[PDB]
Amino acid sequence: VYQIKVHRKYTGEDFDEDLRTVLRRSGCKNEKIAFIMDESNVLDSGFLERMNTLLANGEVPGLFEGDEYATLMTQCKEGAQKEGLMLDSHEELYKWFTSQVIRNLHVVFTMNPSSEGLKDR
Amino acid sequence: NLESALRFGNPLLVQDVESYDPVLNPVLNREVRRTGGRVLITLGDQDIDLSPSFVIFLST
Amino acid sequence: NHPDFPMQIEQLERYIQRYLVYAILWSLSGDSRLKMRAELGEYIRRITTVPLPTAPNIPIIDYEVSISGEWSPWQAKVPQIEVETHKVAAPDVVVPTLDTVRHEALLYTWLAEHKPLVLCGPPGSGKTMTLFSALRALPDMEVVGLNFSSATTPELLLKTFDHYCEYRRTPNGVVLAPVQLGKWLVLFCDEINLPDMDKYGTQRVISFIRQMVEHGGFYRTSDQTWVKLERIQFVGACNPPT
Ligand SMILES: Nc1ncnc2c1ncn2[C@@H]1O[C@H](COP(=O)(O)OP(=O)(O)O)[C@@H](O)[C@H]1O
Repeated sequence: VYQIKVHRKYTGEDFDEDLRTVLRRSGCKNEKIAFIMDESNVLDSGFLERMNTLLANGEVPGLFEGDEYATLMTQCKEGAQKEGLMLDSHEELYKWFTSQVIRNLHVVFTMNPSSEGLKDR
Repeated sequence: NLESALRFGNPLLVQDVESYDPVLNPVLNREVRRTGGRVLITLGDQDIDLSPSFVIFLST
Repeated sequence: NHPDFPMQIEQLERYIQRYLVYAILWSLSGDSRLKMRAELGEYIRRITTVPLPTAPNIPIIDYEVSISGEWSPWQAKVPQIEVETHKVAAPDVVVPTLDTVRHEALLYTWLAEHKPLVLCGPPGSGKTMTLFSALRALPDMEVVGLNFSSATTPELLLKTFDHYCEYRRTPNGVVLAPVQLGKWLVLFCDEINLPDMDKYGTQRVISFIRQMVEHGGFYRTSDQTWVKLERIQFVGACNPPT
């Protein structure tokens, strides 16, 4: 189980780093994770746009770039070597990471029964 | 000030909470952990020991 | 396909007249519910003089125009295939039906000319998967799926272009073409209306799309030169704006 510890200074990049961490913990580790979310933990619509991309694609390309992307490639390469799959190019390992996430990551959303908030969401 | 109240167990009063800071969520939920003879609560990325004499009062 | 017997004049007249009636039917009322399509069919039946099917209640929208210039029902073209037991409710499998076959024909017609089209309909309703089935049916056109969000920006299309295509210099000028030769790339947008508009009622993504589709290319921001699109066409889908 994983909850994001949200405070008043919990800006966008903090959640971005947290989502990078959970994506590393799910696909690169083949470790099934339950992602606990509440709307109280939400402070802006950017959170939900990024979750929308994640849910509809199984991954968000925005998180991983530059040195972070290379570290992801190293981690997914070592994970694939551990499981028994040999891949070299970036795209195949990225698709394998996406499959690992879509099979392991589980995102849950908790909301109070607000019909107006429901249609806004 | 919240750290000082949690350390010394001193009562604390808040005059304005309309701009809520969710740091109090573990405190309000009383998410305490009993490790050894210590009572700890996580605040953000740092862990704090609780004193039973501590009490908080939020006001509007 | 008939070198020995090319069509004669009367067959051509029959075929083109029936196809024209079918064309008004599927173009003027192509973006409305079934009752209003039937209303247009009844109105054109009252107004036209072209020969029409004698179906007591079946609208001519259910009937195609054969290559022999005859009204043949779409039901005959619908096969009865049996999927494997392990492939039930699979994402890939599509079971043909009246709507599926009619939309397949429309997609074939509108992709032969590479005119972009938008699949507007309620969530689900077999929009995305019918489009994918039509695309995979044609071998030459590959598929790329871009999920447009409320913050969609043209740099996503630029990223897709530099990922799947390449810029080359030609006597006419610099040209954007897919890295795969002799292939027509399809940029599917699952939610083309989802991107928000600016404070001035303009969505940058739709303007960029219309710019390239009507001008046959776009602008590369690095050196600010006209770029000619080759072997690139778009297909869209979206929920109703309401
Ligand atoms: N002709 C068909 N053959 C097989 N499945 C169909 C057909 N028409 C509709 N469906 C079902 O309806 C659903 C359509 O959802 P989908 O088209 O993916 O939604 P969207 O277009 O909003 O992405 C699919 O899950 C599919 O199983």
